[PDB]
Amino acid sequence: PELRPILLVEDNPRDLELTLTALEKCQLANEVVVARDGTEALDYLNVTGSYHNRPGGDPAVVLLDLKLPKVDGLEVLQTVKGSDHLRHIPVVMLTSSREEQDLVRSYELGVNAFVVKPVEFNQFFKAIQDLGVFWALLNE
Amino acid sequence: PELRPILLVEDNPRDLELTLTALEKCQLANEVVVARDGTEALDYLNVTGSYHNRPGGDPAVVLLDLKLPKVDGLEVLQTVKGSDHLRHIPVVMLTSSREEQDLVRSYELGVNAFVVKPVEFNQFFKAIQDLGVFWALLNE
Ligand SMILES: [Mg+2]
Ligand SMILES: [Mg+2]
Repeated sequence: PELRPILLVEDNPRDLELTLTALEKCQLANEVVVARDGTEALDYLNVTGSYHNRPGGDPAVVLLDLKLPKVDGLEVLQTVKGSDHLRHIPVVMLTSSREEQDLVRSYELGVNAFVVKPVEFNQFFKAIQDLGVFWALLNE
Repeated sequence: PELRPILLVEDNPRDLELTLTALEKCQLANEVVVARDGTEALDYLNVTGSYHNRPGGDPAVVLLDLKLPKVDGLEVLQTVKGSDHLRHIPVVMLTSSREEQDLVRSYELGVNAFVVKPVEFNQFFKAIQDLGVFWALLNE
């Protein structure tokens, strides 16, 4: 079967570069698609805006930075979680502090996967584990 | 592409069960094939003994318990590393103590991946990382 993309949603240019590098350097094979705000993220997930008739399919996981312009990360989260056609898509929240996580947990949106930036593979894989996502070793 | 099997080489019945359970519980998709001593391991890798004309292909990784009867783990390691047709296969050494690792490192066999038993996913994934093995998230 074909690998599905990772959706990385991130507004900070440096956080973007760091996370992309971390994912590459841990030899994750899935291609990463980048959204820079909540608008871009939801357009991707719903195959519209710039992404109309894009290579369809849901991402393997969404890495969702919490604070975004235009449409906030929490909004993206609420829309994925509250939508019938999206709620199955696994979401890892990216935050700058552990305390931002406490706030997110208070919203009771059933998020169990968090990574505190900078993203590194130990915390990333733990989030994968927290999500119950299946993973595989490749021979390539 | 088809996923390749994990080869787990383990003589202790309880260590076998624990490791199998850990691999299942971290949602690793690759099937696990079990060898119980160095003889069984090398037969598998060379597609002979019980494994003649088996579904061919090299494993994605070999998880190799260090002490085995008949043919010792170190022997299996030396044979994989010193053989032209096997040396590309990634090997994680399983040990009972960190000190067993120091001995293995003294043999200068280019092993960078170790897990101390009981196997758990954090140490397992770190070994995957130490080996430079590619990995993927599945949608299943
Ligand atoms: Mg942000
Ligand atoms: Mg043993």
